[PDB]
Amino acid sequence: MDKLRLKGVSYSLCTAAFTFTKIPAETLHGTVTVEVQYAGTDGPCKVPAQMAVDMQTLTPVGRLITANPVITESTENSKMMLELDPPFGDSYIVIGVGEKKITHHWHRSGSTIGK
Repeated sequence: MDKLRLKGVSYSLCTAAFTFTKIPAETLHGTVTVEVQYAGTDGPCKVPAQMAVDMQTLTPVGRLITANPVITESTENSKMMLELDPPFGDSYIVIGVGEKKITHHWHRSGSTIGK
């Protein structure tokens, strides 16, 4: 348990604006979905998606439910849904990097063991 998957980090840059459209909400299953407005290339391509308790470090956390969601549609203002299953706590879902970055306030309250 608590394994570490540190392969490496290295990607190219993009040029498109992003914004949250579907607020993340957990269900009985314990999974949250994230949807935003993908502009520019409009896929099919991989979009930026990450979440962490802090911003300074923004360490990689959460589980991987989706395989490889991409924008197949050709039209503009095309969006897609994703599957996320973070741990029991509070994170900050972020999409795309830049000046017009976007984040949310995902907090969970309902436990007994204080870490």
